[PDB]
Amino acid sequence: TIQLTAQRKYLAEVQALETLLTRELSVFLTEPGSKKTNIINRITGKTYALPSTELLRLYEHLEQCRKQGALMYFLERQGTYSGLMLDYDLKLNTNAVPPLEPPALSRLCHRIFVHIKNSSVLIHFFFTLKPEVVQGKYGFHVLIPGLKLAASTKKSIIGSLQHDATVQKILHEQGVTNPESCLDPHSASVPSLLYGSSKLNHKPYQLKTGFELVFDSSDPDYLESYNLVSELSLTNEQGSLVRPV
Amino acid sequence: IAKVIYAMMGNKFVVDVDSNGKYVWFEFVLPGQPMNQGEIWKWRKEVNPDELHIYISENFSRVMDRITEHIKYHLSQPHESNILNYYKKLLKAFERSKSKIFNDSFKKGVIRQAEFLFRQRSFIQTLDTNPHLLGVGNG
DNA sequence: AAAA
DNA sequence: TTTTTTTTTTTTTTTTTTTTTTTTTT
Repeated sequence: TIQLTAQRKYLAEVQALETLLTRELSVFLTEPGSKKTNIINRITGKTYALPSTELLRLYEHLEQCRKQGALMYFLERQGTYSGLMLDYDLKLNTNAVPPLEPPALSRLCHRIFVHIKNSSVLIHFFFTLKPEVVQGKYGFHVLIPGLKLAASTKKSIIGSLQHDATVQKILHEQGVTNPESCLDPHSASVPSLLYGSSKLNHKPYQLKTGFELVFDSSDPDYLESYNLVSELSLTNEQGSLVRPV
Repeated sequence: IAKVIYAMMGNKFVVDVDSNGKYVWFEFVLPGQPMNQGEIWKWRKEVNPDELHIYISENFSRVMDRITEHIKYHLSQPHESNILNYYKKLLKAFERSKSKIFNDSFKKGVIRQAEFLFRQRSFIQTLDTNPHLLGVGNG
């Protein structure tokens, strides 16, 4: 509103994005009904299908925009291939900060690792989460954009995570009164949002620790240098930090 | 600005001089706008072109914004050391003149100037001449 | 920065 | 008759201009 009018003039990084979309992204207007569109900007509710060059140019500008503030509503739809974009709107009992301790993280890392074992296999853990300061506390979002398994296979993964009780006690270790129902049944089939995109009447999320692990076919049980937005994004198969697992 | 207005809405307005010697404005009524009952698809006499006054300040601003963004785009592209002067003086003068369209006196002057462009001879005396046309409430 |  | 209303009497002026005018040279 009033704030959004300010960034359009005061600063030029948003203005830089405006020039790119008016000329380059303009020709890539895509119908909303079709699923071919990969970019859905909620600033104006428009769907865009961008190729790799148009995507990466869009991604690159996004990080600089976040470093200088501003507000954005850019979203990307969940496609037929993506990483573990599994939102967890954890409705805690109270707004008590549960620390993402590496011991507790390894509990979550290994259990979600266990779930992806009983599926198609031959791992970058992006622990983005809500800035909190709201009733119902934050929404944890682990993302593994390297792999390409965004199909009904993830629905079995969705069911396994939802039916999982091992993660439940780990969330119970965090003081969460909602161990499940945080993972929506359509977590890996509904449009997602690029890291740093502001939400409807809510601030953009932040990433706690963007760590990673390694997976081996024979033995399964094993940051300011990359553009964050593309790295967390699922479509970026040509990613530098991430690789198309 | 009057010429751009005429080229942009030349199909909805017409001006002619009555017997008393004063210019009058006629507006073509289209569905979907506030109006009295029964004058659809008919010319309507207007003492002062209110719709043109609103349209000058409402829709023309989009074209002005397009000009501004065009100047911005040419500013972004690097050509030489002269663009940083020409596409800064021209730009500055442009935002200085941009707010002029919102002034009342400038709008009145633009309307008076456009009175000449929109004038169409042999219109008033040709109104309601042929007896084979009747003005009804639905056309 | 003040005068045209 | 017829008596006077009509004709007259106002009523048509204001919107620019001016002002300012930031800039631009000093």
